[PDB]
Amino acid sequence: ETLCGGELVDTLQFVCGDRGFYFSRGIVEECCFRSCDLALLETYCATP
Amino acid sequence: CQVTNPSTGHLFDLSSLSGRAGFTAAYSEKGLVYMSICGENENCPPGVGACFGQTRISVGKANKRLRYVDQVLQLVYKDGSPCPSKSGLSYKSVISFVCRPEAGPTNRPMLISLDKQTCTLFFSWHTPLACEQATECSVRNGSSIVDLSPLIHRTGGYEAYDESTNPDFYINICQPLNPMHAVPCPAGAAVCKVPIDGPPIDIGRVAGPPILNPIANEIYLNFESSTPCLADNYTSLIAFHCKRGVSMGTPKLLRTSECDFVFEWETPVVCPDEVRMDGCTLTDEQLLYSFNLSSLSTSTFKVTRDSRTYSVGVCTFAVGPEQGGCKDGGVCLLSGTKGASFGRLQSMKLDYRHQDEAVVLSYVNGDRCPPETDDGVPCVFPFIFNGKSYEECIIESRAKLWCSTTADYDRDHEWGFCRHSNSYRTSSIIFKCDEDEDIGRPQVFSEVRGCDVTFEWKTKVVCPPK
Ligand SMILES: *[C@@H]1O[C@H](CO)[C@@H](O[C@@H]2O[C@H](CO)[C@@H](O[C@@H]3O[C@H](CO)[C@@H](O)[C@H](O)[C@@H]3O)[C@H](O)[C@H]2NC(C)=O)[C@H](O)[C@H]1NC(C)=O
Ligand SMILES: *[C@@H]1O[C@H](CO)[C@@H](O)[C@H](O)[C@H]1NC(C)=O
Ligand SMILES: *[C@@H]1O[C@H](CO)[C@@H](O)[C@H](O)[C@H]1NC(C)=O
Repeated sequence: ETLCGGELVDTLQFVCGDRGFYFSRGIVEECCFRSCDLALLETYCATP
Repeated sequence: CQVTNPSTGHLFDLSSLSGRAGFTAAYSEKGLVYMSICGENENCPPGVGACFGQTRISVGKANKRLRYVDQVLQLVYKDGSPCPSKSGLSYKSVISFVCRPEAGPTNRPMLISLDKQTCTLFFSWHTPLACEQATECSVRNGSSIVDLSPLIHRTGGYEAYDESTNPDFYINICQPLNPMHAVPCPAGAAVCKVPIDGPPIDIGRVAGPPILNPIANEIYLNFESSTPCLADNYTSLIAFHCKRGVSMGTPKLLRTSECDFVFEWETPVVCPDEVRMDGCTLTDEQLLYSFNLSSLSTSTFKVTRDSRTYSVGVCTFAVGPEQGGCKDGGVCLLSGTKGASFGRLQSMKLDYRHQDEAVVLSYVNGDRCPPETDDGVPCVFPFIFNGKSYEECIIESRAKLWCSTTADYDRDHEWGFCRHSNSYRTSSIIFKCDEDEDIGRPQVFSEVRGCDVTFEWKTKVVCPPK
């Protein structure tokens, strides 16, 4: 169950929001090349 | 699209929101949740009631499944697009409808919080459409009726003291708790417990109107539960005292009984209307004689500075029975449409300044002081937005409650997040001597944040040692 393209980008700001997010392996490798959870997604949210 | 309370048989109609065009819930900074109620949204794919931004990522299919859950009307959008987490798991949204008798702009679907694991979106919508009973908030102490209506938090809630910023409890003492950000206190809850490890738990839901103690004249207010204790239903009780002063008080915790919760609130609203000692006069033993301010108690005055048209009445209500915008208010900041009190006439105090040889009159406990942004720049009311004028912090296309810092947002796009003050408006009049001013006129001396206004009144009355 892959999470690629703009469908990864829209999900990033849904979790991170005003905190912001990065892309640094990388997040595209962890969630698009494979499958991740939303916890392995909020690890890429920029520090509040 | 219709739910009934099994106990009362009260009909709930939410069909006034069944627009297929729907409404836009706000997340992040420019995030858009195109959503609808009872029907499918138009921006989202067919069948989908709510979705995401550039891509049409569903967070649940549209249905009529409406539930009554402890004063709340829940709507469940199930079977959306698959979510990351694990195999088989899809997105879902629980859109709740909480009772709110006070109509206004904040009557929109907000995103309170989200659970990552279960892929469930918590939604809260506060409308008078979801209200069964009235706003029972007043009790009778003899012939005079005591009300708790000013103490209603209408933007969020009261943060509780760290008994033994990181909070512990959230409290709302008549209407259900208002939806905050990132803190998922179950919609409809009155008292909320937030532990360090674990989600918020419902330790309070509004039961009935306040009860009265016959002996030492205390007022109590009960808040039951919908979730069980660790020895059986939870419960929370709030006790009230009479503490006269500038502060309106805040619900503090005193006893943590294993299945109960005791909150002690010291507030001047749980005090009777005390009739003044010597009518409308001043007496200090330093001079020993009295100043008769009853000569000024004749009528209304209109002191104005920078568009702000105040109304001052020494020993008399600011605005009379005609306009009557600011009830109890001794000073009232007029707008012609709203009005805001700067101190209840009943709370009047007279003191003698020995430095300037002046007489100080002060009212207290008016309206809630104006909100500011987190940076420190005060908000500006009223402001235009898309073609509408606004009176308080709103929530359009933004997560937390925001205001404008200009007269117009559409024109200047200047804004910040609101942080509300837990203090109420005060007003004072420093009477200064002048011999030729038989019946003088007060003037604005100092306006501080709109949270305090001091007037300088020059009269003949506050003089004679001749
Ligand atoms: C402090 O000042 C006030 C106001 O001057 C004193 O009360 C006032 O006493 C006078 C007595 O001359 C009242 O005037 C009377 O009014 C009636 C109409 O109701 C009229 O028929 C009489 O001819 C007379 O003029 C006045 O109404 C009253 N104040 C008000 C406005 O109600 C007060 O006595 C003084 N404080 C002390 C030392 O007690
Ligand atoms: C109720 O009224 C009496 C009047 O004697 C007063 O003493 C008491 O403080 C009042 N109780 C409260 C706090 O409501
Ligand atoms: C608490 O008890 C009442 C009946 O007294 C019940 O209706 C309610 O569901 C209970 N709360 C829980 C544990 O769900």
